[PDB]
Amino acid sequence: LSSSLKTCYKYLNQTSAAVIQALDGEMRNAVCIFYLVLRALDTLEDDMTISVEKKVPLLHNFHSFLYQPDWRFMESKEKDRQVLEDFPTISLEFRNLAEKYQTVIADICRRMGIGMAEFLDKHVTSEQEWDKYCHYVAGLVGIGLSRLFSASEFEDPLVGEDTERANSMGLFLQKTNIIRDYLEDQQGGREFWPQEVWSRYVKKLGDFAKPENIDLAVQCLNELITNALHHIPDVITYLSRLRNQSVFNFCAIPQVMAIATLAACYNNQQVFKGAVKIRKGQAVTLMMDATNMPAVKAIIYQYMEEIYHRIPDSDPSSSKTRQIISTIRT
Ligand SMILES: O=C(O)CO[C@@H](C(=O)O)[C@@H](OCCCCCc1ccc2ccccc2c1)C(=O)NCCCCCc1ccc2ccccc2c1
Ligand SMILES: [Mg+2]
Ligand SMILES: [Mg+2]
Repeated sequence: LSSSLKTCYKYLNQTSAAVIQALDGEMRNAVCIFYLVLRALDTLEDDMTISVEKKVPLLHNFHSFLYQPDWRFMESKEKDRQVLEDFPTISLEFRNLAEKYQTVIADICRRMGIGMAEFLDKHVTSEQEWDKYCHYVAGLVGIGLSRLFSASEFEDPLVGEDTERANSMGLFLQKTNIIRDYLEDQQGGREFWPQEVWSRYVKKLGDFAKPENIDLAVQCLNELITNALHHIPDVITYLSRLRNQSVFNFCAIPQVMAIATLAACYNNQQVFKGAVKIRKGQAVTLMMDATNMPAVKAIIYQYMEEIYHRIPDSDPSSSKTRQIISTIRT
């Protein structure tokens, strides 16, 4: 590997990785660079020290910067700011990619940037808006990855073309994350839980942090969880199609981790008191297990059974939670 490509894998290892590195053939570098490029865009987007005036063109034009050898950004106050400051090193390697991979990455960057710039302006209102936001920031990652798999010809064209299944992969992950991250987000001035949902419980999203609202908080939590569970049938469909082993593991691992994190957050008061995280050894076993459909399906079913037997009769979402788990299982 060249010096510039080695520096890219160094950033990958620091910002996320062996899963990406286990990818077969040309997929490995294409996904490494796709990661770093979208983490750079997100690093701009997350930076609350960048005025909306500055941020907008940065988001809209990011896809062009990939083609500008000397472009970097020196004003970030985020942790990962290295990928922006050394961006020329990443964009060099982007431009060293086969064109079929470059064009995938450029197109997704372009579309995510439009979508990100759209939401600087607003919080998520409806469940429809939550889906749109998640598509912009996560569904489009699924889409891009899927097209690399197909463009590299390690997977059937259908993987690259079925945008909804790929969308659903990114939505599951991103909703799981938003759900679990309630408090650290709240404490950082960020609101990502859809107002349409939380507003049926409390006057303000921040109210879920007060002890007196814990019952309502957990109810809302469970409703959102139940909402996230609707993506699982697509996740299963998506995973059932994958024929390359390294791609399978790449895709299955984050899904099984999200599944276990959701089950962990289900009906869990601790979501509103801190970060709920699966144990390291638990995570390691799931990663090692998630290597074929039968195994991934058993994992999904086991955690879904666990949620199912934990559903409170009085939870206002309890019949929906039961319906979706029933659908998944069958
Ligand atoms: O700043 C943070 O630490 C968290 O950011 C969240 C936010 O700002 O909303 C949010 O950022 C949104 C935009 C940046 C996306 C960067 C990314 C992530 C994973 C990748 C994996 C492979 C290739 C490229 C990748 C690019 C975020 O990072 N959420 C964590 C989970 C995102 C799911 C991405 C994803 C989607 C579908 C997938 C399908 C199959 C395999 C992996 C998949 C991975
Ligand atoms: Mg982020
Ligand atoms: Mg972001």
